Amino acid sequence: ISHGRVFRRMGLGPESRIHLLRNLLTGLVRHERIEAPWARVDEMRGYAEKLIDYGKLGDTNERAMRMADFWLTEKDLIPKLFQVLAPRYKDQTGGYTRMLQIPNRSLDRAKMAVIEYKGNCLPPLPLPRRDSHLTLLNQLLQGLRQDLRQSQEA
Amino acid sequence: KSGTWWDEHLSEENVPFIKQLVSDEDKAQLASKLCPLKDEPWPI
Amino acid sequence: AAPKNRRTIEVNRCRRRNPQKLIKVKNNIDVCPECGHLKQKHVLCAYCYEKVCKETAEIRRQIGKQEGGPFKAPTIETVVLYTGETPSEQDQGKRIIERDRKRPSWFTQN
Amino acid sequence: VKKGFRAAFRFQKELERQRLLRCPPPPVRRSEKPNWDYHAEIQAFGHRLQENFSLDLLKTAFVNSCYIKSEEAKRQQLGIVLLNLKSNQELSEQGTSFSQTCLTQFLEDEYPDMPTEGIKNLVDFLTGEEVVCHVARNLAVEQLTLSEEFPVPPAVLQQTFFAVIGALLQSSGPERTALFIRDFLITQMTGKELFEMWKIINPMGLLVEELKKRNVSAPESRLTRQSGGTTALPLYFVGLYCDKKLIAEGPGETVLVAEEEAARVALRKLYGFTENRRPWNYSKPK
Amino acid sequence: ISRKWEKKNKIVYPPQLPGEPRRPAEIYHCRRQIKYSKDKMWYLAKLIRGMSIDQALAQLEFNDKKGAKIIKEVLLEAQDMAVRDHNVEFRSNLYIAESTSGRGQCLKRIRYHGRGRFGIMEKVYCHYFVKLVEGPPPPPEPPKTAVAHAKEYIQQLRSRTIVHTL
Amino acid sequence: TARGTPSRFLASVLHNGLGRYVQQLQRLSFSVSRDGASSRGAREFVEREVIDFARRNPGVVIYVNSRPCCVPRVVAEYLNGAVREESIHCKSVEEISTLVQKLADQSGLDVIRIRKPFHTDNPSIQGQWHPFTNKPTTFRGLRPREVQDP
Amino acid sequence: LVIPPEKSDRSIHLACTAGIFDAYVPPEGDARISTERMKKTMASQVSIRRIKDYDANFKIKDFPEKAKDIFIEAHLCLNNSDHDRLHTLVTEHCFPDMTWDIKYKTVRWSFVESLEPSHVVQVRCSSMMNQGNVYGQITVRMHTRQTLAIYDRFGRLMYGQEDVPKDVLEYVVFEKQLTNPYGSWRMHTKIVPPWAPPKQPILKTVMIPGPQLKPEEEYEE
Amino acid sequence: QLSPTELTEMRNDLFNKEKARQLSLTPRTEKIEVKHVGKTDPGTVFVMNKNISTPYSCAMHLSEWYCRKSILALVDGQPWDMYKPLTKSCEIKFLTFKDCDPGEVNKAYWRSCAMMMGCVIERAFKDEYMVNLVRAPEVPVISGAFCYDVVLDSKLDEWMPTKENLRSFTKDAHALIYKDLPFETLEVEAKVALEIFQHSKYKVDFIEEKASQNPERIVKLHRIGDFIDVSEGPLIPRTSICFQYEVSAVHNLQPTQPSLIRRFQGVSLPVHLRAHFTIWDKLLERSRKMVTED
Ligand SMILES: [Mg+2]
Ligand SMILES: [Mg+2]
Ligand SMILES: [Zn+2]
Repeated sequence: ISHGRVFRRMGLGPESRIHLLRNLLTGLVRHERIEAPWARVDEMRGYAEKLIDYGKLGDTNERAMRMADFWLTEKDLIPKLFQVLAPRYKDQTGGYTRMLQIPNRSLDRAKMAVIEYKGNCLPPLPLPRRDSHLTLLNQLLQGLRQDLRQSQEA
Repeated sequence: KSGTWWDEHLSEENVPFIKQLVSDEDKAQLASKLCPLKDEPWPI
Repeated sequence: AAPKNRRTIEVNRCRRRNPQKLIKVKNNIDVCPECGHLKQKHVLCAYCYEKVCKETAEIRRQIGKQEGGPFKAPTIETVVLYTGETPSEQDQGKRIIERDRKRPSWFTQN
Repeated sequence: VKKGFRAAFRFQKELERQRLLRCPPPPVRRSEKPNWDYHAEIQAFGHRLQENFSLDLLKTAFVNSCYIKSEEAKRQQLGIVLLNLKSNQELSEQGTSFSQTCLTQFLEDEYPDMPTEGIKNLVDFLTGEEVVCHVARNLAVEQLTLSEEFPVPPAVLQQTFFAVIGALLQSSGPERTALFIRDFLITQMTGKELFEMWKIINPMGLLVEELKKRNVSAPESRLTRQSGGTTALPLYFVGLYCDKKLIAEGPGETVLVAEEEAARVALRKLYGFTENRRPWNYSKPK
Repeated sequence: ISRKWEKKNKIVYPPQLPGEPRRPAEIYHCRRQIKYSKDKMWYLAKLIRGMSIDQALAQLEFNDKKGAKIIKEVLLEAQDMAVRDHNVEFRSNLYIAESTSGRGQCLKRIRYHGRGRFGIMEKVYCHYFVKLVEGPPPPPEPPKTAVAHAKEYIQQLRSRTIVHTL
Repeated sequence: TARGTPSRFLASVLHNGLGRYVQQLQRLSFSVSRDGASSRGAREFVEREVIDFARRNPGVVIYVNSRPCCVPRVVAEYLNGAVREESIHCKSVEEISTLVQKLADQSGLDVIRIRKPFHTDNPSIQGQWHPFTNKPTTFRGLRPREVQDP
Repeated sequence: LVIPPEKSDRSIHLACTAGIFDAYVPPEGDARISTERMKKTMASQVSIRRIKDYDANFKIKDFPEKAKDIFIEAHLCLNNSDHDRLHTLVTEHCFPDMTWDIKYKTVRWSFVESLEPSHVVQVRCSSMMNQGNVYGQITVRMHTRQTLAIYDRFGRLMYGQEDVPKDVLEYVVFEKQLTNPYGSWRMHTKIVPPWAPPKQPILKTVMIPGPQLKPEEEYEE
Repeated sequence: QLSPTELTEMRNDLFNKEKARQLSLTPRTEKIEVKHVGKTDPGTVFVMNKNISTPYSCAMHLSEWYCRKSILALVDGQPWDMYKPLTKSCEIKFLTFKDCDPGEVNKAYWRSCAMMMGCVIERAFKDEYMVNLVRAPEVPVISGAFCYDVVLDSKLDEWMPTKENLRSFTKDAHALIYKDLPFETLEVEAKVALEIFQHSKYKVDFIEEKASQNPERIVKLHRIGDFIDVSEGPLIPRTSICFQYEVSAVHNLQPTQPSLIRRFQGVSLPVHLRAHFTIWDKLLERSRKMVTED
């Protein structure tokens, strides 16, 4: 039974799980886009979002600095978190990362995902785009919308 | 032959419109049943 | 516990060729509009994703040359500028990674 | 490797049987195969049938026009008259006419109540390609037939068969030939039903006209028996009554089918082709 | 060993007559000595039977089994060979007429067990055979309907004779 | 066994014997070695027996072919197209006569299981039985427990 | 396979050359007609002499009739795949070009009529003792009506028509081995003029694939 | 005049005759070079047969995906039916329902659905009553329903179709879809078209207008099964493209004094863009309202 168990069992135990996730998060902050098994990226995505919130507290917040010191194994990245990543999302309250499934890994056919911090300088991923508003179905609905708005104003 | 779902082919503009449209009809349908005794009830 | 009798090919065919054991047909394969190669509806196109990765790798090698060592991450934002382009007003104060090629069409300047 | 030769030879024979079975060879004329003497085969043909054929006429009966035209084409191709071979066209016409008139006489005497349309259909069935070719093939007519194409076309085989009847007519006369037609063509009606040979449509319509000719009231259809009316396997017996007297009764899976079958039963009784009618008399004429 | 499958692309038929129907092109291709199990390969060969060349290629491109890549490789070179050497007009107008795997020449190796005991391990190889026929894929058989059963049942009732008598 | 072999119904060739009897044996082909010992009985059959057998059966064309052979054979062909090859290897002249006479009397149909020891196209003269054959009819054909004129 | 074993006394005995000694370029508009002239003729006369040297009883006038016979019989071997007889009528340079592409195809070719008599346009000889062998090539011009219908492996009409004859103007080159005591005259190759009209179209439609570009690469017109 | 069944046999014979004539003009098998100018498969050249090979044949050279997704062809920048033979060396592009701007594809599907309505309406009424096909008005897709103007018999001047009758028309349209009939096209001169549609006055007037617009006075003819009609532009390849198809309402146009023109209306979605049951019902409601072409 595992009702309401929100965390996955990975690595060699609870500690190794954190270390596994910490290495993925450290790589993400440096490179701003990484690929890894889908489940591991999905688990780490929660930490990657909260790290920005700690970065927004500022480098003068001792609690935020201790959190960043633990989760960033490369100390040159701690200035980046507080002075590059956190200011970039100053005007957002969430959704700092985007996660997309990519083709299965060649060797072991593992389900794979790419995760990146939005607003990076890297070439954009081929994001999935919705059908154009000019398609047959969307034009039929646009007419239905126009009609309803006209009937309400009357 | 490929499976489809309701908002598969809907564009960014039509997804909010459809959600609002169907939601309002549900609310209107439920509110219309609040007077059972005034709508030809069966013998009590 | 060992097998008491040999299992016949008739029995084995019923087990091996059962519909559960067969490979299921996939109905979520579609053509990629950008490149024309096949893709799954919920997965990124392999051909397009590889193209993006190749350019991402080239830019990352350039970033390495500018950093010139470990533990040298910048404290300012970065902008990739291709041949024939100069920094914009919004690109001031950002590390400029110069790429010796023409800007890819799919890569839009911002 | 084992010593010996017999086992290998025996296996070679079987390997040739399997090779042949996998790839059956195209059929060829019996004349092209070994052990064939046309003159001897022609003589045995008549003796089997207990008929004193004229070897001159019998040989001509087998010669067809297609074989003559092709034989000449081969002569021209080889740059080689001596091919003044008479075809069986004349003999075929004589035999065909005699057979039709002879069969019409046999059938009219046996079943005096069958109209001309019925008797014509029976004669057309007995002289048809299917019936005639079946009889001809089982009498070695195809083996002795000289044709351009093998297997012999059905129309060519039918023509050759009637040529043999013509040859018998000139050789032995009509009485001897009448027995031949009785023994090999009339016999083909042994177990076959009237309407299996005479294909008709709308039997009820034909019955109504016949009863009018006989000055009998129109037949009234009535349900004599019934079972499983509401099921997927009904049984209906529909009886036709003329002046409230049963003339025929027929079963069927539906009332319409049973009614139509009853009309056929009424027609069979009217014409004398009942299943239990007197069998044909094949005894030697007195 | 036998190599009859490669000799079937060398059969020259005689010129067709003016009134005969156009004969579909048939292309036989195979790959020999694949380091993969024939039992596992059978499932992939079973998948694409009767499929169009394009549908089979799509199914194999998104399969996780190792045999899928090999079969896709064989199908592509067979498709190219059909148009290049067998006078097939449209490369897409092809369907899988036959696809099956065969046993290859295998090697034996020792597998070690405890207590000084051993087993004999087989390094398995397999063949893959494919036949491509020109034309659209044949339609699947419609499920036997209730009308067909009822017609068949009544047919068996009607062929029923009185047994062991005249 | 019956289940492992084919079968047929008793039948004739072109209703043989109905109007007239026609011998079905149509051709006989012998192959007798001049010097082979196995063909000794076949040579003795060709010297005194084959000529008298042909006189009695003028409808059968017999082909005697003398050629080197280790196994002498006789091939019988019938009007219906059946071909039968029978060995006469090392058989006596009396044994060969019996075999040849047996071939002369056969119809050429397959010597396989015959389902019934009799055949007829008119099994019934009074009407084949059906469930209503011996059932009495009822006034107005009323069914059991059926109310009339309601 | 390019060279046999090294330091071997035995060598490969070639019976033909791989190309034409001096390619004869036909005058433009020769199909329409259907100082330098002497210089070319003198070169032909010189070469003809060395041809009559090894074979005294040689006549240039008789060759165009013989050339047509070799040409017709060589093409007739393609109809029945009589390769054994073909090697005697064609050289080892011509044999691959004639038969390689029709190995699994049915060729129905026929000769109808000869519009214009054959004319020996050029006669030339090889450099003396290339490897102890001397060759003589006689270019001939043929204007004849031919019928060709090629079928594919499955007996389906692939090219041409089986009953419509069309005009063919082609300059067939022959070659003989003079030194060989058993050498003969054999079809060697064909000259295709640049101005020659394009061949009749094929029956089936064709697609020419564009560049297969890897992800990093981009399509440039 | 000719009976309805004989009228189709005459029109089909004339249509077939003109088709055979245009095919004979082709000298043997002339070859054209068609360059692919699409974003995918760039640079592909097709060496096709003039006046025989259609855009569909070019898609067949590429893959089955092109054949299934291509609804319309863009030949030298002009919309081109998938089954219309190519006449010259040109550039070709393939259009789908899901393109960034599928305006042209929408019109083709939108025109084809109207033509399928005309087919069922002509063959739905009893032989007693006369059905006179008028035209297929060009109404924008955003209007919510495609319309087809028809003139019915004087006897049916007070008759309005019932809901079961509207459902009867829909079942006939779906039968046309199940048959999977191709849209055969023919570009003929006004004279040929006028002969085919001589018995119908409205078509003659309509045919004359289209011929006048073009200097060469060639009119575009289309046929599905045994139904021939005149069109405004290129159509879709086959009727099997339609998945959801229903005729919604029949309106009586005004003024009714000269003649009572009845506007039959419907709405449909292809297989590629099929809508959900709930969403489809909302579209049927708007389709039942009268549309006024502008
Ligand atoms: Mg684990
Ligand atoms: Mg040990
Ligand atoms: Zn892509």
